[PDB]
Amino acid sequence: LTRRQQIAIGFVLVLMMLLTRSHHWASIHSLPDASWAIFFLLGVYVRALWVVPALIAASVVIDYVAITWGGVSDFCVSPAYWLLIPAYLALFAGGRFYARGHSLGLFRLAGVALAVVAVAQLLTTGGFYFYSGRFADPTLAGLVLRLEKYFPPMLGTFALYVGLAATVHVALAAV
Ligand code: B12
Ligand SMILES: CCCCCCCCCO[C@@H]1O[C@H](CO)[C@@H](O)[C@H](O)[C@H]1O
Ligand SMILES: CCCCCCCCCO[C@@H]1O[C@H](CO)[C@@H](O)[C@H](O)[C@H]1O
Ligand SMILES: CCCCCCCCCO[C@@H]1O[C@H](CO)[C@@H](O)[C@H](O)[C@H]1O
Ligand SMILES: CCCCCCCCCO[C@@H]1O[C@H](CO)[C@@H](O)[C@H](O)[C@H]1O
Ligand SMILES: CCCCCCCCCO[C@@H]1O[C@H](CO)[C@@H](O)[C@H](O)[C@H]1O
Repeated sequence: LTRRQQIAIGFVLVLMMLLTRSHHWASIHSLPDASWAIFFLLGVYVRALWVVPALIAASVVIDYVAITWGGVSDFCVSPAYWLLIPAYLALFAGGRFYARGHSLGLFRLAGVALAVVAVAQLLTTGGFYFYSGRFADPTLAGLVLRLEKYFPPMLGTFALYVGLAATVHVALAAV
């Protein structure tokens, strides 16, 4: 890939974040947050390590703007916010791990996705419940009710985007 193709890819990833990080799952009007799939897909495909911290930086300034200027609720922003970072890293590591084996991969992909997203969900949903300070008496039961509610739609968002990456790749492979 030329420098130009790299810049193009870079901008399309930042733009995707820009356009989707205000929706955790799909609505009639809007695309859901591509962020979790992106970090996973960076794990799968992109060797350069520096891209991950760069794309984290982008996510953070995007959230700040969305809320400061874009009129988006700041409900979700709290001391627990930084727990996004280990979730992003877990997803990236997930994609690295999936690429290591099977260097056919599909039923293996599903199992890897479910596990790696579950780690991200614990860190984020669990981080928020336990450390946002918006919950006076957080319990294990309470944690699990919330994982049960949020995991399916956020997993579906992830599978939407990773699904498409897969079908793009298999296509391009033929081509
Ligand atoms: C709603 C929401 C939003 C809304 C804004 C808030 C709002 N509109 O109230 C939107 C979509 C705008 C939003 C945006 C963001 N969000 Co938000 N958001 C959520 C969500 C889905 C719920 C908030 C919540 O927990 N409220 C607290 C109460 C109301 O809900 P609860 O604790 O679960 O309890 C109630 C429900 O379970 C309800 N209930 C029980 N059963 C049932 C059944 C039904 C049918 C219903 C409807 C309700 C219901 O009753 C309970 C009352 O005790 C959570 C999901 C999650 N927790 O994983 C993320 C979450 C809080 N958001 C998060 C983040 C980070 C963001 C962003 C800052 C960036 C991002 N995309 O990651 C952006 C904003 C910046 C930007 N735009 O660029 C993270 C926080 C991560 C962390 N702290 O480490 C979370 C935890 C998502 C995640 N798993 O990553 N978000
Ligand atoms: C939003 C704008 C996007 C900017 C993208 C252009 C810069 C690309 C840098 O190249 C990357 O540098 C790695 C460093 O380790 C190398 O391994 C490898 O050459 C490549 O992956
Ligand atoms: C959302 C992240 C998107 C990044 C896509 C650009 C990186 C290009 C990937 O190059 C190589 O391509 C082969 C087939 O495409 C892969 O098998 C290989 O593992 C990968 O390293
Ligand atoms: C701010 C985020 C920037 C993200 C931009 C990612 C650019 C893609 C990385 O470069 C390319 O990666 C392929 C797989 O590693 C290599 O096949 C190719 O030779 C290399 O040039
Ligand atoms: C059930 C999921 C558990 C997640 C593991 C908790 C990590 C350590 C707890 O410290 C947390 O560290 C974050 C950054 O270091 C801060 O954002 C947060 O305020 C702080 O309390
Ligand atoms: C039966 C398997 C063992 C469950 C693990 C023990 C922790 C407490 C369980 O939390 C509860 O789990 C229910 C399903 O088990 C959910 O429907 C409910 O919303 C949730 O709050």
